[PDB]
Amino acid sequence: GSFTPSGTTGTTKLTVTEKCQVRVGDLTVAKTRGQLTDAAPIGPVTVQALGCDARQVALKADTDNFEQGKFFLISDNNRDKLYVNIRPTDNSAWTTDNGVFYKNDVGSWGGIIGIYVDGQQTNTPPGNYTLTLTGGYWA
Amino acid sequence: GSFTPSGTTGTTKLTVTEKCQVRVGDLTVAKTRGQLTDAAPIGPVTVQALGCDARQVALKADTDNFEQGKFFLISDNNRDKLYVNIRPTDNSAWTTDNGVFYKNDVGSWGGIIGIYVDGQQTNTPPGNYTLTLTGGYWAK
Amino acid sequence: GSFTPSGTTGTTKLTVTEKCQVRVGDLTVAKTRGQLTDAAPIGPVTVQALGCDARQVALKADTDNFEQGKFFLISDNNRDKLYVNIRPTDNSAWTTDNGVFYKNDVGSWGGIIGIYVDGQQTNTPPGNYTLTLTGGYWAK
Repeated sequence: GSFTPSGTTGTTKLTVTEKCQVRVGDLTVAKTRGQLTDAAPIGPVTVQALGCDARQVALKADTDNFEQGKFFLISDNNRDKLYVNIRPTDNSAWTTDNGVFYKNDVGSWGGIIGIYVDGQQTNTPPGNYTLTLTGGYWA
Repeated sequence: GSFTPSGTTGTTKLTVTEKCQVRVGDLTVAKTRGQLTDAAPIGPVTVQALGCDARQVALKADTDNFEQGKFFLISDNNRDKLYVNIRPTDNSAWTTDNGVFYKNDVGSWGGIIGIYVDGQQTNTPPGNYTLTLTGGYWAK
Repeated sequence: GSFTPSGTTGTTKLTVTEKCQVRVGDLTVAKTRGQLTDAAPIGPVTVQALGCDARQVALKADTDNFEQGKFFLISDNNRDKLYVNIRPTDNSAWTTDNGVFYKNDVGSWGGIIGIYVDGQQTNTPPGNYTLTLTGGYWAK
């Protein structure tokens, strides 16, 4: 099948720091690299489909947020990666296919996707990281 | 005539989708392409001029948002256009000149500019569209 | 010594206009060029350090925001500078070193850094100016 973009885009942001951490300006979600242990939560992403009674709901990551079957937040330097797993909170069945995370069943799903650290990465370089997901459907 | 940039910039954004629409994250302005009917409102843009008692208030569209006396929101990839009309909500008269929408008389105008779909465009490709307007003043 | 980025980034923005000023869309920080008098405030920057009991808290300006021990907001096109002084409100001692503004003492400082116009610059060209500061620490 293939992804058809049809929806809005959610960006999950995380600033990764060392132990001595200097917050400058507006409050922003930050973690020290020591907090990037396996399964550590990064954040939730709300998803609400409508008009999808006969389509499989899908999310597509930006090109700089995936490599084959793996997802990652990408540093603002465009290089450094923070690998993550993406999981619905209702434990419904989804499939990953080259940047696309799509629901196995048709229907206008409403849910919450959690983004978690995939494998211990406590040596991740400091930086401002982002994962960008766009709604659509899989056919 | 010429436009002098002097003010701030308003960005009008719209995400166009198909009927099966998947909203991800925070609520943002989205429409299905079927909702892109003639005169459908894209959004308001508030304008307030100060110190322009002797100048003609003006809004300049970004280069990528105008051509041939026509304004349009443009997709993120610069390819796809969504043509619009730009209209103040009061009785005031304005002129379009090469990407600049300027008021026909001088004065520190304040008001609401509506951006509307110009001609039914229900086949617009899904994507993120933007129209950027910068305040300033115009003169011949 | 040298700077280690470790913290979040604060962006200070200002739109400079002429006397006839046309605000478009949401309110943003704007000043006429005539308001760019000596020491005119551009804005505050809240700073809170944690885990730095043994390091010197530091802010590093983007490469396009510093020169010759001078800091400045820069216009969108990277040409026009608006020189500023950066000063903590508690008048603690800090040092400037090639784009880094670091605290002379060690410790997890919590404070407010004010950004102010350095010398009257009432001829600054209208445009959008930005100063970007990143949190980290200085080490010898």
